[PDB]
Amino acid sequence: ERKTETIPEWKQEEVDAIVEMIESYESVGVVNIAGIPSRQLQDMRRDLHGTAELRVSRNTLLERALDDVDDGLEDLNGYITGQVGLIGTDDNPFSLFQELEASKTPAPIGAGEVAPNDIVIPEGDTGVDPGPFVGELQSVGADARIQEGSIQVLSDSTVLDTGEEVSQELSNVLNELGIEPKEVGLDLRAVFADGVLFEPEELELDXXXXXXXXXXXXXXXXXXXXXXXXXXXXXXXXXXXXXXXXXXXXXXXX
Amino acid sequence: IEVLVPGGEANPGPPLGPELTPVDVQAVVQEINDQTAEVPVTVKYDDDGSFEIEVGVPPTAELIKDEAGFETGSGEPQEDFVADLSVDQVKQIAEQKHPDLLSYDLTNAAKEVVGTCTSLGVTIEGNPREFKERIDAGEYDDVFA
RNA sequence: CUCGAGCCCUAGACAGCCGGGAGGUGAGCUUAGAAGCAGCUACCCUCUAAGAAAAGCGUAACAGCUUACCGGCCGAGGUUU
Ligand SMILES: [Cl-]
Repeated sequence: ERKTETIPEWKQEEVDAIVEMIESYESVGVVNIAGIPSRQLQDMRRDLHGTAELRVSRNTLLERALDDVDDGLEDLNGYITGQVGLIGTDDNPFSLFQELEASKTPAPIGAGEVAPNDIVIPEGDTGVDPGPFVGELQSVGADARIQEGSIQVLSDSTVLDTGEEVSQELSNVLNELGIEPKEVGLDLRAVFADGVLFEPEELELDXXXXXXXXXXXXXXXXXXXXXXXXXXXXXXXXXXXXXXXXXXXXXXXX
Repeated sequence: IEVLVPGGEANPGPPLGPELTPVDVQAVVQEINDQTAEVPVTVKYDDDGSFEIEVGVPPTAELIKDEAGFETGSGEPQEDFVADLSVDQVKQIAEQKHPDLLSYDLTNAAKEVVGTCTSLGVTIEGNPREFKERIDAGEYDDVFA
């Protein structure tokens, strides 16, 4: 049979560490890792920490750990395939699927790819050094003119936007310019709350419509405030502007 | 012309004053006054209201020069010594660059600083190499913690 | 073609393909500049699933291409002798 003889030590230690992480953070979930560069992933882990913690390992070692637990955490296994990693937090599930968006994926766009974002190069002064850089921008986008201190960028217009890929040389002048125009992100495949698992597709919808119903409720009170024949605080200007106003509707009107 | 200049002084002449005239003048003088003098920085164009700036943070190897004295590093590190750098001085260099380091606190940030200090033969007390053990044993906690 | 021995492997090996190979930092010294990679010495430290103070190309020097190292896809043997 193709199983090994003795399970290697580090595989055992890692399953323990993963279980340890899982034990804390009363809300736990699996997300993506998508594809994402190291420095960018660090900066996702480097945002304040202290809210959620990202735990990466082999999908099999994450799946071992969920089987050691599982009073609730078994069903989290069907959501583990692909590149993927564990997340856990003391925070709420609904606030969990947010803040993941916070400072995510600058995405430098290596050559050979199509980005849904705008690759437009702006106008300003970079001026690395007088040289082929003047001609480097010429073979891609709006010309670079050298004015009195160094090379500069003239036109603020677009080079490429969407529907095709990036030039190889552009990718290198986008790297020299320090341009990262793409958005991918760290997804969330599922999460476990108290007794139940939350799939992002259902019940996880989000904020304007809440801020739309929340202002509609405050306007619901001020609409009934002066019709109460009562006295209010901020609604005190109700009668103040109705003093000399509606009085003429019973006098001047008819 | 561009906007940038070293120094921890106030308004070091021609890069700043001449270019900034309408309508902002000298209102940016507060930002570049940082103690170390050098702090090369870059000022972004702004609206008429105030100004906008960012602070470029100097390298770590050169950050320990302005503390430990003579700037020549060790020819043979962990052999010849510069020599010394005080322990609380390292605390200062560590709080200096927050984003330039990946650490979540001063404790680990210090380790990187002293990490580099091995290369220059900085010999913080007895030797830069012993530092990780010492600080992991909670030696210097009075400083950091 | 046959007979052994060791090691690795469904806690997913071997190969391939995809993704990631990060920050202090362009380590110090040398040098006009010596940026993993002319040379001498050291070879620490963080973030990590993991990533050398760089194993090999490459540059006038930086680009740039890989190797180490980690994750995924795949699934049954692989590898040394
Ligand atoms: Cl995937």
